[PDB]
Amino acid sequence: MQIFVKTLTGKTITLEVEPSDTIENVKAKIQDKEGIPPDQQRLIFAGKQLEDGRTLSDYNIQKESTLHLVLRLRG
Amino acid sequence: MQIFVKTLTGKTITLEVEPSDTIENVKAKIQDKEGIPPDQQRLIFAGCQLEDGRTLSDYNIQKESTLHLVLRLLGSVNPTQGRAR
Amino acid sequence: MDVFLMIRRHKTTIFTDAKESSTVFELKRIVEGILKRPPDEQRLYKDDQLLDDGKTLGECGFTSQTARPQAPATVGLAFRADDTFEALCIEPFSSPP
Amino acid sequence: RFEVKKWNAVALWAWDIVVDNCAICRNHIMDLCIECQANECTVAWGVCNHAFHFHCISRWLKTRQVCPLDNREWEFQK
Amino acid sequence: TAVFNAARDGKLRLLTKLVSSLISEKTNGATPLLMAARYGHLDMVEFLLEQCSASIEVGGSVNFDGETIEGAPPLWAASAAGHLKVVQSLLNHGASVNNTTLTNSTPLRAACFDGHLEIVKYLVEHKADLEVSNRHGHTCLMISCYKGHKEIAQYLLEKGADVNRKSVKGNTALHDCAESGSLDIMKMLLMYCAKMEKDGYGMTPLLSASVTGHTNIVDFLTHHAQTSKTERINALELLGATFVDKKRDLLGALKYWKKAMNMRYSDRTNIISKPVPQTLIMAYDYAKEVNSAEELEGLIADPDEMRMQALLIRERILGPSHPDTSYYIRYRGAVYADSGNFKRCINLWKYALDMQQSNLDPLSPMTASSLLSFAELFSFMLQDTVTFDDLMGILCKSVLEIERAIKQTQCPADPLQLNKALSIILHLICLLEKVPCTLEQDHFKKQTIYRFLKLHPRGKNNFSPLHLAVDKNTTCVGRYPVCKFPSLQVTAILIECGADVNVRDSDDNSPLHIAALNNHPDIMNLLIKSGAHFDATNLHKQTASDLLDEKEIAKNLIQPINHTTLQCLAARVIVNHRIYYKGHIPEKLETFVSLHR
Amino acid sequence: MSLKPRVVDFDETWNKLLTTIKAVVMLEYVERATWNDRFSDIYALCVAYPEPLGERLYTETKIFLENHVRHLHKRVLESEEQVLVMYHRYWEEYSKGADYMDCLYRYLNTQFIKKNKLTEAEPLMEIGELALDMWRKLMVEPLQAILIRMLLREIKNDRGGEDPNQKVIHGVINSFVHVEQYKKKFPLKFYQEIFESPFLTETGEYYKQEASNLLQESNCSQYMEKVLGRLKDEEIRCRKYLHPSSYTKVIHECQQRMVADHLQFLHAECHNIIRQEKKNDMANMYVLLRAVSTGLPHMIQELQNHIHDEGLRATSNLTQENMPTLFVESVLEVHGKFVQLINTVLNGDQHFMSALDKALTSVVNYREPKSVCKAPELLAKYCDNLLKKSAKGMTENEVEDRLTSFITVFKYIDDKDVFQKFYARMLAKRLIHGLSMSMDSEEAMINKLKQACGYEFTSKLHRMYTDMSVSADLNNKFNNFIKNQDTVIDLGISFQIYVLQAGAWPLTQAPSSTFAIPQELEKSVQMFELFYSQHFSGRKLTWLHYLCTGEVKMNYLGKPYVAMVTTYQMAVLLAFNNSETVSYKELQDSTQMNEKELTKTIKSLLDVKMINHDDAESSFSLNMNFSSK
Amino acid sequence: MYVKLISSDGHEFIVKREHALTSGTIKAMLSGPGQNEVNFREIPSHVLSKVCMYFTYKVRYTNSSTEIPEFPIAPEIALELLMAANFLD
Amino acid sequence: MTSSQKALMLELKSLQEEPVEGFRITLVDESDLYNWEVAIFGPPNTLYEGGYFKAHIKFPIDYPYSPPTFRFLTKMWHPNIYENGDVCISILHPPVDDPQSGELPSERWNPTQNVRTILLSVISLLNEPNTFSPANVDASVMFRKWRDSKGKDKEYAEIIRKQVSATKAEAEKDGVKVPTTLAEYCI
Ligand SMILES: [Zn+2]
Ligand SMILES: [Zn+2]
Ligand SMILES: [Zn+2]
Repeated sequence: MQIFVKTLTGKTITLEVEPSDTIENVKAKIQDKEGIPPDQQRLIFAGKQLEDGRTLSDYNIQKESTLHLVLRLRG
Repeated sequence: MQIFVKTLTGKTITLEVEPSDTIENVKAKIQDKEGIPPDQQRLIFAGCQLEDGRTLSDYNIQKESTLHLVLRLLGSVNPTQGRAR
Repeated sequence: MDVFLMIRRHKTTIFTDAKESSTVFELKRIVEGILKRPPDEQRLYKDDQLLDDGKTLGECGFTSQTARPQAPATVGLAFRADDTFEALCIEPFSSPP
Repeated sequence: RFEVKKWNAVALWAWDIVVDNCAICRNHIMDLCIECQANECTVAWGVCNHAFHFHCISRWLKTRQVCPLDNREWEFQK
Repeated sequence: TAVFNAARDGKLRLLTKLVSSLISEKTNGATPLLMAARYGHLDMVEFLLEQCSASIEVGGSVNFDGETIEGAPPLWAASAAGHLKVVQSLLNHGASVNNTTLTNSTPLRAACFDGHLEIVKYLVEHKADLEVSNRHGHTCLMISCYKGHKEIAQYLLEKGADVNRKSVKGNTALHDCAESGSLDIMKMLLMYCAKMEKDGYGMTPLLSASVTGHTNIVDFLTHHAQTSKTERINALELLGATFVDKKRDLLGALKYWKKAMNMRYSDRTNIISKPVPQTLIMAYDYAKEVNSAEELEGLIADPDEMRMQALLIRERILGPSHPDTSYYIRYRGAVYADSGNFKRCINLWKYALDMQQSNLDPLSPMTASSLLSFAELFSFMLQDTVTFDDLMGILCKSVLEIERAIKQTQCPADPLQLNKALSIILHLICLLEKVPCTLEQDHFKKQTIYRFLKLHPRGKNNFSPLHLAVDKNTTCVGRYPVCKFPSLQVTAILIECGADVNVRDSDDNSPLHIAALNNHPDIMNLLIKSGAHFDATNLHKQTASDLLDEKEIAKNLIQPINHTTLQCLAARVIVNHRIYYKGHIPEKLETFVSLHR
Repeated sequence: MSLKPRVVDFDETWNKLLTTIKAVVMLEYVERATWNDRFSDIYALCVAYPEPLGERLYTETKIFLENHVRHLHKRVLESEEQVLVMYHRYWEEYSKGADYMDCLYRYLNTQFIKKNKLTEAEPLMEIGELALDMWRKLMVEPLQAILIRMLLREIKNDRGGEDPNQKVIHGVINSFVHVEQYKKKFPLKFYQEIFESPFLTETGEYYKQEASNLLQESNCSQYMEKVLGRLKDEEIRCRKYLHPSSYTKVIHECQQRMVADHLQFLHAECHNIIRQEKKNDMANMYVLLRAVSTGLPHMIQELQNHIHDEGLRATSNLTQENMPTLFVESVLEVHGKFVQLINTVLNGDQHFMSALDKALTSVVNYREPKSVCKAPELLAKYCDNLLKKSAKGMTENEVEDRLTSFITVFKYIDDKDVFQKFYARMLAKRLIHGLSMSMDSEEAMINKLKQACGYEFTSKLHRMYTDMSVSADLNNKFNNFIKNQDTVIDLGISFQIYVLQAGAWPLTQAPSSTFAIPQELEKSVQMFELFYSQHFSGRKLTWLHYLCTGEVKMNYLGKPYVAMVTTYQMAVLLAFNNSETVSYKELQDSTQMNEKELTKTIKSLLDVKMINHDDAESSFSLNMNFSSK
Repeated sequence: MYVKLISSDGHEFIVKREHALTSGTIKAMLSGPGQNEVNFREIPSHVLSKVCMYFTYKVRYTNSSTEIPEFPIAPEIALELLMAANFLD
Repeated sequence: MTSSQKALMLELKSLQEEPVEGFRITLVDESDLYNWEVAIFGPPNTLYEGGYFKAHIKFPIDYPYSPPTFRFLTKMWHPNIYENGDVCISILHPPVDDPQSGELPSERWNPTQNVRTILLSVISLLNEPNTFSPANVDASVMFRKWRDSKGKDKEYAEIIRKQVSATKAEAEKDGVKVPTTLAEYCI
C-alpha cells in the first residue's frame, strides 16, 4: 500500500509501509521521517482519533487515504 | 479510600473519604484536622474548582488524588429579614 | 501718587485727579479747560496757604494718604477780577436731620 | 593541439539538510523575519535534523529551551 | 461609682466595703444592679440587695446580642444570660416576675430564646403568666418552636398554654415550626388538636415550608390527607422553584416536576388544566408553562428555559404581594449581569421595579434598595451600550415614587429617608448627562426635571435639591466616577431648568453659603451670575465671603466690587446701627433692608 | 420736595405725562428742562403711599398706544395708491419713538415688570415690546394682502430696467424682522411665512416662463451664457431687497426650475460637445450641472468613453513593425494631454480622474479575441532597452527621468505577476554576462519597484543584487588562498567565479547530460571546492555546463586567434588535441550528453569551418584552410 | 467731556462723563431728545456730594486693587441715601 | 502592520484551499483579522451525522506566542465544554506549571500549532472526551452512564439527536448540503 500522510509542514511525504500494519509502526515511521517522538504525536483519520493498540485492518482505509497528525492533548 | 491534601504548608494529610461523601463532608474533615475557616478555604483539583453540594464520586476522584487550598452590578443584595423574632 | 481733589468756589464742585505731584500750573490749566478762564487770573487758595504757583504739589502737602478717592480733599479757588480778588467765599452744605 | 587561457563559471549553493521552511515564524528559510521585515541576521541550526529560525528560536529561548517539536534539549551549535 | 460600672469589679477586699447615696447610683443609661446581675457576681448582688432593695426593678441599657437594648430589667437579662443563681436569688428577694421591657418582652421570652429549661420551670412554677406577647404580638411559644428546643415545648404545652395565637400578621406557631423543619414538634402539635390556617398574604403552612426549602415536612403534608390535589401540586411546583432559585440543584427539580405532572395528569376522567394568563411578558422571554409530559423530558440541556419556568411558577403561585418574588427576580437579573450579559438584566430589573412600586407603601427600604442597583449598573456600564429610553424610564419611575411619597396626607416621611432618593435622582441625572441624545428626548428630560423641581421637595436640614447638587456629601452613593458632587454640569442643568437660587435652609443658608463651605469658586461664580445675592446673611451675622478659606481669597476668584452697589452699603449701615425705617421708606426697600440684615 | 413716598393725585400727573409721551412718540421737540422733569414723576407714582398705581399706568399707556396705532392705520388705509410710501414714513418715526419712550419708563421696567413669567415656556410685558406688539396687530388684522401684492408687483420689475425705490422696499421688508423683543425661540417665523412663501412661488412661476421663452428661440450653445447671466443678476438683485438669510433658497429654486426642468435637452449636447474640443463650452455646462443633484454621471461616462476611444485609436493602430517604445510614448501623451485639459478647464474635480484611470486601465490591458494581453512583454523590453546602454545612444541622467515617467504606466497593468517573472529572467540574463550600464542604476530600478508595488514583489531581486555585489568581494578576498596554500600552485588558467543562490536565480533546470571535464579543470575544481568548504560549510555546490564560457588562444596558424567559446567546443578541441583526425564515435564517447547538442556544436563549428569533415562514425579533422579576424 | 449735576438747593457738581454714566437713570437721560445740565429737584447736597464720591470709588477700584478699604458713610444720611441710590442705580 | 496580522493573513491565503471536514471561513471583513468564524461539518460515523456548528475564534495580539480562544455559538451538551460555549483544550493554556498535566509531552501551547491543527484537535475532542476532569458534571455523569450501559440509556442520544436535527435544518436552509456520505467528507 501507499499512504501520503499530511504533516505539519505544508508538504506531505508519502509512506508505503504495508496495507495491514500497526499504528505503532506508523508512528515509528513518521518519527524517523520527521523526528517527532511517538509519545508526542497523535494521528487522526477522519475525526475519529486512532488508538495505538489496534491494527490498521480495523479501519478499512483502502489504499489512497490521508491521516492528519496532531500533538497530543486532553480536555 | 484514602486521598491526600496539599495545604499551604505543603504537608500531605491522609483523609479516609468514601465515594458516598460530599464537598461539605470533606470541608468538615479538613476543619476537624486543622480548623481552616470555611469562608476562606478553597478546593481546586486539576485546575478547576469543586462545586459545593456535588458529590466527589460524580467528580471522578480516585485513590491517591491531590487537592489544593489556595486562598481566594454584582450580587450586592440580601434577602428580606423583617419580622418580630 | 494719584491724588484726588475737589475744587470748590461758592456753589460749585469739580472732581479731578493728579498724576503724582505735578506743577500747580497743570491743575490751573485743567481748571481753565473746564471753565475757560485765564491761568494768570487765579489764586488757588488752600485753607490759609495761598499755594505759590510755581512749585510741585508734593511740598504742598497733598499726599497719597490724605487724598484718598473714598474721601477726597478740598482746594479753594478765587478768581481775581479787574478790580481785586474775592474774600474766599465758600458755602457749606446743608445740615442733615 | 588546442589550449586554454582563462575560464569563467558560475555555481549554485543550498543547505544540504531539508531546504524546508521555518515552522515558528511560518516563512521560507531564506527569507527575512517579520520583525526584521518591519524595517541581515543569520539563520540558526539544531542538533536535530530540524533547522529553525534565529530570531524565532531566540524569542522562544527566552521562555523554554528544547525543540518545539521535541521536548528534549537544545544545542544551538550546529 | 467610677470603675464599678466600667469593669466587673468584684473586689471583695475593697468594693464590698464601699447615708448610702449610691443606693441607686446609675449613669449613662446603666445601673450598678444591672451589671451585678449581668455577670453572675453573687457577692456583689447580695451586697447591693442588702444595702438597698428599692431599685430592684430599675432597668437600664445593655447590649447582649451585639445590638444595644434599652429598658432591660435585671431579671430579664439574668434569664437570658443563664445565670440561675442570681435568678432565684432575685426571685426569693421579691422581684416582680412580669416586669416587661420597653418592647413588652417578658423574662420568660428571654429564657426560652436561648433554651434555659431549668430557669423556665422555676419561673413558671412561681406564678408566671404565659399569654404575654411583645409589641408585634409574637408569643414565647412561637419563638420556642422556631428553634429546635424540643424539650421545653412539651413542658410549656403541659403547663396549659394556647396554640391559636394569631398576631397582627396572623402567623401561628405552625408557621414558625414549618419555617425550620422540626418534624417532631410537627407531630406533637398535630397530635394535640392543631388547625391549619392561612396568614396575611394567604399562605398555607405547607406553602411556607415549600418556600423555605425543606423537603421532609412537605412530604409529611403530602401524606396526612385533608389536602386536595391543587394544594399538593402547588407545593411541589413551589419546592422545585425554590430548589432552582435558592440552591442550584436541577436533577431534583426535574424529578419533582416530573412526579407533579404525572400526578396532575393521573387518569383520563380527572384531568386538571394549567391556569395561564392571556398575556405574554417581555422580561420572561415570552415563555409559558409546559403543559405536556413530553416537553418535560430533555429540558435539562437548556437552563435558561428552566429559569424562566421557575420564575413564572413563583410569580403565578405567590403573587406580587411578597417581597420574595421581586428579590428573586432581581437576583436572577444580577446573576446574568455577573455572567457578562447586560441586555436582559435591565429588562428583568425593570419588571421587578414595576412590580414593587404597584404593591407597597412609598419610601420603603426595598424599593429604595432597588434604585441603587440600577445606579451601580449604569455606573459600571459607563465605566470602561446605553440607551436613552432605559435611563429616562428609570428616572421617571424615581420621580413618580418621590411624588407619591410627598403627596401623603399626613406627610410624616423623615428627611433621612428622602435624602437617599434625592441623591439617587441626582446621580441618575449626572449619568444621563454623560450620554448623547436627540432633540425630542432632550425636551422630554427638560419637562420631567421641570416637574420634579416644581414638586418642591425637601431633604436633611431642610435642603433643596439645588443645595444637594453643590455639596460634597451627596456623592456618598457609589464609589465610581459619578462626577463626585459638587459639579458644574448638574448645577447648570438645575439652574437653567428653573431651580430657585435664593432659597433658605433651616439655618438660613443660601446655596452660595453651602458652595463656599465646599470651596469650588466656579459654582459660586455660576450662581452669582444667575440671580443670586452676594451680601446675604445667614442666622448668624455671616456673609458668603466670611465663610471662605485662604485659598479662594488668595487666588482672588471672586471680586466683591463688581457685585456690590451703594444700596448694599446703605442697608448694611442701617441694619448695623439699628435705625428705624418702617413708615419712612418704600415697601420693597423695607423688604430689601430686611434681607440685608 | 423729597424722595419720600406721598399721596399722589394722578389727575394732574397723568395729564402732564400725556403731553410728553405724545410728543416723543411722534419725534417732536422736547426740551431738556421738561424731559428730566418728567423723570421722578413715574417714581412718585410707583411709590404712592396707599395702593401704588403701576397697574393703572400700564393700562393707560396700553390704551394710548392702541389709539395711536389705530389712528395711524386709519390714515394709511385712507390714502390710496400711495401705500408703501407712507408706511415707511410712519414706521421710521414709530420705531425710534418707541425706543426713546422705553427709556422714560426705566423704573417701571426694572421694578414691577421684572416679576414676569420666568423661562418656563401675554399677562404682562415690557413697554417697547408692547409697542411692537401693537404694530404687529396693525400689520396682521388690517392690511397684509395689499402690502404683499404691491411688494411683489414692485419686485416683478425684473425684465425691465425700471428701478424701484431701493430705500423703501428694503425698509418695508426689514420691518417684518423687527419682532426681536419676543425673539426668545423663533425670531424669523413671521417674515419667513408672510414674505418667503408667495415670493418663492412667484419666482418659480416667473422663471419657468422665462426659461420657456428663452428655450423657444435659441440653440443649446447660446443658452448657457444667457442662464448664467440671469443667475448672476439674480444674486445682485437679491442682495438689495431681502434679508441676509434668504439667498440660498431663492437661488436654489431658480436653479432648480431653469436647469432641472430640461436636463434631458442638455444631455444630447453634452454628448456632442465632448467629442470635439469646445474648451469654453465645457466649463459652462460643468458649472450649471454642479448644482443639480443628479446630472454629473452622464458627463463622467461620456468623458470616460471619449478617453477610451482616443487611447485605443492612438495605441492599437500605430503598431509599426515591432517597437515597445511607441506604446509607452503614446500612453504617456494621452495621459498628459487629458490631465492638462481636466486641470485647466474642469477645476480639478476628483470624480473625473477616476474615469480617466478606468479608461486608461481598460486601454492598457486590451486583449485580442485570439491573443493574450501583450502589455508586460513590451514593458520589459522597454525596460532592458532603457537599461543595457552598453552602446552609445543615450545619456546617464535622462534614463532616470524616463524611469520616473515609466512608473506611471507600470501602475496600470492588471497582471503584474507575469511582468515580475519576465523581468526576473531578463534581468538575470543581463546581470550574469556583465553588459549592464555600469552600476547604481539597477538599484534605482529595484528601489522604484519596491516603492511602487511593495516588498514581496521585489524580494527576489534585492538578494540577486546582493549576490552579484558580494561575489566580486569574495573573489578578491579569496584569491590569496592560492598564495597562502603553502605548497606551490600550478593552475595555469585565469579564474573568475560567480557564486549563485538556489531560489533567487530562475535557471534551476535539472541537469540531464554528464559532460566530461577538461584536464586542468579537474585540479582547479578540486582546489576551489576544498577552499570554499574550508571558508564555509553546509552547502553543496552544483556545476552548470551551459553558462561557463572560456576562451582559447591559438597561434598555430598564420594569424593567431582568440575564441571566446563555451565549454562544449573547448571539450571538442581537447578531444581533437590528441589526434588531428577524430571520428564521431570517439567524439561521442569523450563525453556523455544528448547527441542533439553534440550535432549542434559540430554544425556551429563547421559554420565558420574551423574544422572539416572527410552521422555515426564520420571522421572530422582540423582545418588549417580557414582564416578570420 | 464733562457733565453738570445740580442739587435741590443750588450747588452744581461737575463730574466726568464716564464716571457719571455708572447709574442707569443717568444713562436713561442724556439719551433722548438730543445728546448738559441735569436737574434733580429732590436730592439734597449732603447726599449728591457722596454719590459722586461713590462713583469715583467704584470706577477707580473696579478690578485692580487687591485690598479695598471700606466706604465711609455716616448714619445721619443713611435713610435718604438709600432712597437716592434706589432712584438712581 | 504587525507580526500577528502577517501570520494570520498568510494562514488565511494558505487556507483558501480545501481542508477535509471543518472548513468554512465566513465573511471576515479583513478590517480586523483577529476575529474569525468557522463551521464544523461533523464526522460521518460519530453521534453528529450532518451537523453544522458555527463557532468563533479570537486571536490574541501575540499569535505565535499566545494561544487563541474557541467558542461555540449553538449550545451542545459535551462533558468538556462550559455553559457559554467555552472549551477546555489543554493546548490553549499559557506555558506555566501548577499541576494539570505533563508540560513536556506537548500538553500546552507551542508556536508550531496552527489553525488547522487546532481545528482537528477540536474535532477529536468532540468525538472522544475524558471523564477525569468534567467541565459540566451532568453531561459527565450521563456520559459515564451511557458508556457503561453500551446503549441501554439513550437520553444523551435523544438530546444530541434533537440538537443535530435543529442545526441540520439551519444548514439545509442556509447554503450547504452538510455531507455525511463518508466519501464527500474526505477531500
Ligand atoms: Zn522564523
Ligand atoms: Zn531576524
Ligand atoms: Zn528536534
